[PDB]
Amino acid sequence: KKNLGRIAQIIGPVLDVAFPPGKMPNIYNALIVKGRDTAGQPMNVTCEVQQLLGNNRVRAVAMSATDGLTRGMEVIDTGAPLSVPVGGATLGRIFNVLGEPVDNLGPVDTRTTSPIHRSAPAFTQLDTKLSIFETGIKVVDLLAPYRRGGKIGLFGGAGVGKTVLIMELINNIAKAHGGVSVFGGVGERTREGNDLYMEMKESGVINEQNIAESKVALVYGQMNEPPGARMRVGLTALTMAEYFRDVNEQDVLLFIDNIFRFVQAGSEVSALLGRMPSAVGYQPTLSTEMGSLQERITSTKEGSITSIQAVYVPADDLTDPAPATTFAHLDATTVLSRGLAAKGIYPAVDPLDSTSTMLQPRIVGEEHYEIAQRVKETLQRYKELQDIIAILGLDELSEEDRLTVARARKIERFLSQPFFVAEVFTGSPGKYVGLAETIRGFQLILSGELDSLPEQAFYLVGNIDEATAKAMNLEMES
Amino acid sequence: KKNLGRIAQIIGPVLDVAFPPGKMPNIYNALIVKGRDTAGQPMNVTCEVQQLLGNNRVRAVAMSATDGLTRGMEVIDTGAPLSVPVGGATLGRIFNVLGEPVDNLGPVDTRTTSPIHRSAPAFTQLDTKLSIFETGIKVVDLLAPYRRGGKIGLFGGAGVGKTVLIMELINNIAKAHGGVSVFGGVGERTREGNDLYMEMKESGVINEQNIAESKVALVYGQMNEPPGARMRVGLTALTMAEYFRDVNEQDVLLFIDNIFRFVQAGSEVSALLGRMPSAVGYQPTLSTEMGSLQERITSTKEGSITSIQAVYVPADDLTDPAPATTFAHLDATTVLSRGLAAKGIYPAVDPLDSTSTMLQPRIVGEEHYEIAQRVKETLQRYKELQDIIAILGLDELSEEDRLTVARARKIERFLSQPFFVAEVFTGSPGKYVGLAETIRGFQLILSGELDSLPEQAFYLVGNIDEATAKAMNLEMESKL
Amino acid sequence: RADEISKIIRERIEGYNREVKVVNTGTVLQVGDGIARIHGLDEVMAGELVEFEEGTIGIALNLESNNVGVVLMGDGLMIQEGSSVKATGRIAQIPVSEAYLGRVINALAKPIDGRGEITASESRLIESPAPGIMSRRSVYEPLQTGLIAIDAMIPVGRGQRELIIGDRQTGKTAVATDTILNQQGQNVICVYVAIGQKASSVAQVVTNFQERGAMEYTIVVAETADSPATLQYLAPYTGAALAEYFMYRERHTLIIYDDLSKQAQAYRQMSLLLRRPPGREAYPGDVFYLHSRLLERAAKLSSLLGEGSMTALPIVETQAGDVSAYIPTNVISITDGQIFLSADLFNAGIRPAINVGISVSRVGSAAQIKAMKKVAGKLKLELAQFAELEAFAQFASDLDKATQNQLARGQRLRELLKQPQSAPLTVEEQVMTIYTGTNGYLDSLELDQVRKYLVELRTYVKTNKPEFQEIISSTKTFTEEAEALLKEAIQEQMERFLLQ
Amino acid sequence: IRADEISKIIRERIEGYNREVKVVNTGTVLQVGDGIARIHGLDEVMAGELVEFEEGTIGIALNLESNNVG
Amino acid sequence: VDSTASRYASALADVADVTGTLEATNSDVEKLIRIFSEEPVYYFFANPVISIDNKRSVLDEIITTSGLQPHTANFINILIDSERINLVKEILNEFEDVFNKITGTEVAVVTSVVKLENDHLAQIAKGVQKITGAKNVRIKTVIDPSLVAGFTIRYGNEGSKLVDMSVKKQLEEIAAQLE
Ligand SMILES: Nc1ncnc2c1ncn2[C@@H]1O[C@H](COP(=O)(O)OP(=O)(O)OP(=O)(O)O)[C@@H](O)[C@H]1O
Ligand SMILES: Nc1ncnc2c1ncn2[C@@H]1O[C@H](COP(=O)(O)OP(=O)(O)OP(=O)(O)O)[C@@H](O)[C@H]1O
Ligand SMILES: CC(C)C[C@@H]1NC(=O)[C@H](C)N(C)C(=O)CNC(=O)/C(=C/c2ccccc2)N(C)C1=O
Ligand SMILES: Nc1ncnc2c1ncn2[C@@H]1O[C@H](COP(=O)(O)OP(=O)(O)O)[C@@H](O)[C@H]1O
Repeated sequence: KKNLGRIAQIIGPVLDVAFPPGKMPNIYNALIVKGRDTAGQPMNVTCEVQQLLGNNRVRAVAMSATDGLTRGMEVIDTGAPLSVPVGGATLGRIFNVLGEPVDNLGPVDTRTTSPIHRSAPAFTQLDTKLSIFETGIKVVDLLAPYRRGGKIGLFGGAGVGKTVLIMELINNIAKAHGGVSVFGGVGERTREGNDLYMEMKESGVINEQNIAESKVALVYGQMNEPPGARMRVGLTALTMAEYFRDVNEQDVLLFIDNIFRFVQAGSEVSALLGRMPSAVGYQPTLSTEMGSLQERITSTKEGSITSIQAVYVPADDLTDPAPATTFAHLDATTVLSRGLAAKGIYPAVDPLDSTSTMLQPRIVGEEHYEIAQRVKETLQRYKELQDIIAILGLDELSEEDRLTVARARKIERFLSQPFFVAEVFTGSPGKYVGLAETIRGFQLILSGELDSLPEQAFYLVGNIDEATAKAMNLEMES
Repeated sequence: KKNLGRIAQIIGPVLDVAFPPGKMPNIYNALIVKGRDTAGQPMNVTCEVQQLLGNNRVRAVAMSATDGLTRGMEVIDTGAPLSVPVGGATLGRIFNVLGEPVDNLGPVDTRTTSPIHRSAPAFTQLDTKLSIFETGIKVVDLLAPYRRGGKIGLFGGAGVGKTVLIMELINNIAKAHGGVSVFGGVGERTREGNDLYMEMKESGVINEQNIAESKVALVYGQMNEPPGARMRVGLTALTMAEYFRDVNEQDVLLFIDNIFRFVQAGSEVSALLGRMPSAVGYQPTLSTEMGSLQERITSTKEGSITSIQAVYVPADDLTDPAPATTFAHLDATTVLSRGLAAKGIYPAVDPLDSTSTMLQPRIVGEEHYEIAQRVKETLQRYKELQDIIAILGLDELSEEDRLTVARARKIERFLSQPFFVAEVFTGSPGKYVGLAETIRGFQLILSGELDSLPEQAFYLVGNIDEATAKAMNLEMESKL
Repeated sequence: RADEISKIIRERIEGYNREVKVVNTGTVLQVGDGIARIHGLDEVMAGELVEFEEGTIGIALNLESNNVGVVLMGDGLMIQEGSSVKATGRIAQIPVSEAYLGRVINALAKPIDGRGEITASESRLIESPAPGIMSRRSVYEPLQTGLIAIDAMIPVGRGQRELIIGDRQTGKTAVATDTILNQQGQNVICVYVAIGQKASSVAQVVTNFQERGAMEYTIVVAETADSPATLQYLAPYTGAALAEYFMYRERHTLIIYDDLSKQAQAYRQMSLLLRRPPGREAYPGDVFYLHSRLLERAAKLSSLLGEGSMTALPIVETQAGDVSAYIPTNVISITDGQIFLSADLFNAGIRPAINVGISVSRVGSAAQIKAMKKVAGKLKLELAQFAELEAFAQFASDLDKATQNQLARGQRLRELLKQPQSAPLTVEEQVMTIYTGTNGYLDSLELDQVRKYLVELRTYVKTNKPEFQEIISSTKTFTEEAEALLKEAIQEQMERFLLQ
Repeated sequence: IRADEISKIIRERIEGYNREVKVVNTGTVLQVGDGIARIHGLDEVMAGELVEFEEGTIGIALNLESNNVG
Repeated sequence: VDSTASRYASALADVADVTGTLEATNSDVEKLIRIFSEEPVYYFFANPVISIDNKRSVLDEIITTSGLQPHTANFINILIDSERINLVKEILNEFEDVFNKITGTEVAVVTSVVKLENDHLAQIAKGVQKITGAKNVRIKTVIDPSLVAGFTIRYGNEGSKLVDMSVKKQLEEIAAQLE
């Protein structure tokens, strides 16, 4: 017999349940309220024990809606934490925060299931394999290279291009990805969810028939979900991905979009739970709540989880605590800017801010490293001269200053590249351009052989050859 | 003593002890908690009653570490505020918050003791003399003439040079001062205190050979100590110096460093005691705390306590409440600016922000006043012009505009000086510069005699003949 | 031999059956996220470890009137409400011995490398008093970092605190790692405490150390972002005690806290979970005491105490260069000088991005030798004044020749201080570099040939003349004889660089 | 864990509860620290009225609370 | 303990002490405990929707029928007056401890595998009195079959301190081997 208890408090997701004097549930145990909606029994109302408030009663947060729960509902204790289906049954399906298939298809097999609460992998089981990875995004391949096996962050505000950027990365990588991917949406648009699902179907990844072979598993908690859900859907996707890694010995991708809603859901839950608030509104346990998520994502000696996590930066403030604590955990960050996004230089990556840890010669080659340092130098010098030119104009600068400013204009426009997934907004066919052409093109721009070309020749092109061809067109149109 | 209390709540250095019904300690009285050393022997931890809080319970701040002190322990009620040994038994000796010797020497002669918490002198008791003394620093002795028998102030962030400035001032004033100096170390680094002590030994101030021949007494409230010691070491050293001025009726030097750490400790202890937090985090009892220090520190008819104390300024913001509060009590104030410190001009006394109350014609002489006013005028013209130049260019200024710019840069150089203790930092030897030499040099540099010398010849020079000789050296170095 | 060792174990068992003692045990009341209010337990100390039903250690911090606020050193999952918890009778003791050399360990001194337990007999407390005024002496030895900038202008000495403060990806971890790795021939004990950092980052660090050779004399006190707040809070103090064991026994030590802001963040978290009042910006009031109690234990002990040392080089992070923040100003107040690393200087090419204008060293020439002091006593003030002279002479159109030559020499000086990653410079190379720079020899050749000429000159003195290194090593003074040798060599190499 | 409830006042009320009688003639000092003192009794004291502590310390009755005079 | 329950309980105990009627009040407190255990009683007396007048009137009838010490009836009227009536059960709990600490009759709880004789009871009573210094020792008897073979006694103002030897032996001898 699972011990049975009643409910005492209901204040939103917070549910205080009274349990028999002897046998109380432990922390993070799945509580299932019986529930009584219109016609029948909605047993789906699922909680997790968060605290123990003395006098044989505990505090729970609801992964579902709470409206309609009256005092006196019977509650069972599962005895084990929340466990979700893992393995090959999950491939090609959409799940929940609860692991219930909302894919409008058959049920999922509960042979092998994994709890959402698992300790981080040990220190002996990690690896130190420094590994490069090209994306075809020029700025990503040059000024902040991405690390195979390590976490990557799309730091940006709202409406700047994190979703388009991550979708472009998905198209570039997860298609030819030899492993098995897991896409988890922690608090994003149901529209984006449906759009990604439709593309995964029509592109053939989620095979309509033969759902046994899809190499992709979706786990979605949208923005209309209660905070108890939007705080654990990330853990759900994480357990599926780490099952793939630890058991099936494969490399796994994990595009999370976006973990700031994880943090925000945590804050909304903690204010309800009654903890003293940390910096201005966030939970006290923000660093540990974030790290418990992050440190389970790192690659291990069997498989590798190369996760690409968009992060929403509030009010375009990098000083806010959730960016301030995510910047630490991520391996390579890519800072988007609303300014560049408005000036049209897409993708809106801030070149100097987006600093990787892999941009080291021992990893990337001396030529790559040297051209990256020279681009960073010249963009820094232009960033300095911006204050002067704002008031004065480029006319008042020295010969070398005006040289560096012209080169920096050409550089910051050549960094721009049209994407395949933005082809509906730009109308221009996206270009894929890797490192062999990236380094060469930038070598040329910083050598100054192409100094005769205008600026608009480098705007929205993939190769330096396409830039030169556009220049020849700009001189054909007299 | 007879009424024994019981430890009831220990939250860090903020303790709660209950007493028998009608025998309760008084506010500011001292309590001795019969602690336990790790080996089973007692380890006596002193406290001081802060707040009688009802039901025979009092909240006392522990002047020592609270770890290891279980609940229900024994506590006594001594019946007095924290008393400290005063008189000649303090000369040459390093102390604690409680007046204990910590230089590992003989135990002090307890015989004369005087309780820390005492009142300020009355209004009839104030000495109203107005006179400046010579400190040997150019910018000080010209623009912020310190007031002999008053209260001076050193404001600035960390690393800008107020501890080195206070060491320079100690060096210049301590031995020339015919009386006794006192140094209260409040919230400062242990290696700072040790270096000061080793310098006071090597310089022969304490005269270790014959103790009770020293002219110095040392109280150190270091930063490793709990908030109680950092609160009360200032008042300890003040009670010692107040005895020195009261009955030994001699001039005293009372260097304090750092004085901000006292208000720091009050702010740390406030919220846990039960007070509601005020603005940015300081205690509600901030103005009266600073009063209970400063107004106790004053010069009277009998003795004169000259107090050169250094105020830390958090993040160089003079709007911060504790620096804002000290300003009202400090007669002569000097503000260190990170610009001057970072550019390499040392000492980094920001001249236009630094003000004294002594810089008045009848007191400093008309020549000294006029030259101080002209220096401040040229520097203010320079700073009001500097950003316009930074945007426009330098050519487009008038003759007098470019002239005053050059002279003000040269004056900004000449207000620098090599310090006697800053040898390890500069490399040059320190120069004592007299007031006559300063006034003369600034008169010359302002009139434009030296209006062709290199500005760099005015950098780290004591006198003005040294600046001329350094111009000669650079002129020959260019010719080679 | 399975039975004979079991025979000794049984011979112990017949003598180890029960010990009589009044174990103070109480009932658990509230269990939430690492904090457990406990009933009973009225004769427990402050900071005394309790052991729960699960085996979970705690620390009795808040001895309230009714209950005992206890922080868990781990998870509170299996701790059942109402289950009993026993007090231990100790206050944060850690085992310590020489075996820790090379062993990455947890904050509880548990080997996370899996190479077996540590043979540690003697135990030292986690929290200890700081060395008194007479239990120290003035810092006079230098602690070589290998970097020309830190080793010349803002020196660090054996027994000095020195803060590495800066932004993200500005080289703070690299500065600390190079300062550690330069110690391979100076015989000091290294400690690298990692507070709330990536497990992968720690793995990279221990790999770098193990393959470069810096593990014969290094320990790694690491716990990651997953670890509990109280472990992230106890890691620096445990590293300090581990270092201080050596420090008292006539050793020189070097401890790095990378980083401290994560420790203060964990301590803020546990303070706010104990419902203590939050001060300014959710940090408690006693965070200054938190950092100062840890930092004031790095000192240079006197001759009577064996003249042991412990140089602490903590690392903090400022966000967007906001030094005005609470913990940045606290640490720049407590430490003995600071080294500011700027992303501006980083992007602009100046690597390592030491911003010496707002960097200081509160020991001065006493953290150098006589040779480096003779060659670079005035260099910091002259370089700051030249930073002004070069920053101000962008407004004037035409300059007089003296200022123009000073400006060119300052630019040569700025090209000298560039140091690559994982490259230490010895004291001989540092002295000869500062000499050949400051004395105006590089005033002729261009800013880009400066560095290659420097490399060629040091290679030249190494191949040709050993007595220069012999002098600066054995005598440690830039004598007239050593300067004569050096000037001969500089002239020869300048001619060779010309003809080539 | 309430102010004004000192477990001696409850004793005095247990003795003299019979009906709630005017107690303005008297007044006792419950809690005193950092320049203020919570005072029992004084049920007819005005706001701003000088209240004179024994030993000679004048005070002013600023905020009259439920059962205690701050 | 600073809890309002403990405050009121200590006040009532000091009243009974200065009268000399400590046991007479203690009996009435044993009676009031088993009064307020019945849920309609405590609920009627605690819920604020119920008029203070008829609250006190039912209180008067309970005073008359049950029979209470004068000051204890006065005090339950005080609770109804001052609205600590939610803390009634807690006050009747804390009164036991404040009475024990007034009297020196410290309660020590022994739990063995079975019941024990008066000889062992007097032995543990003498032990407790010699190690604590309490003027009296009253022993609670509770059975605990989870122990293997031994006796376990707790004592203290709360049951904090404790010596025990049944299974502690097994744990200490398995730990020194599985170290
Ligand atoms: N490569 C691109 N070309 C043109 N426009 C782009 C590109 N990338 C992003 N954008 C602009 O960015 C806007 C939305 O970007 P996106 O949704 O990717 O970021 P986001 O709004 O932060 O994502 P989310 O809100 O889902 O977190 C669109 O209006 C689009 O015009
Ligand atoms: N002396 C140097 N020369 C060249 N490059 C350097 C030097 N020091 C550091 N770097 C570069 O700086 C980058 C970041 O260094 P580091 O990891 O030390 O910064 P960090 O402060 O630790 O960053 P975080 O804030 O993420 O901890 C490295 O990729 C390294 O290549
Ligand atoms: C009018 C809507 C908001 C009804 C609420 N529903 C919710 O807010 C959502 C659906 N949640 C979290 C619930 O399940 C109910 N709890 C509440 O938060 C609320 C919040 C609420 C606060 C104040 C006024 C109305 C509602 N319930 C009362 C609700 O039933
Ligand atoms: N007169 C001076 N000349 C050169 N450097 C100085 C001078 N005064 C202070 N400094 C510099 O200030 C640094 C330490 O500042 P310090 O005085 O300790 O700050 P604080 O006064 O806030 O304690 C020293 O390293 C030293 O280089």
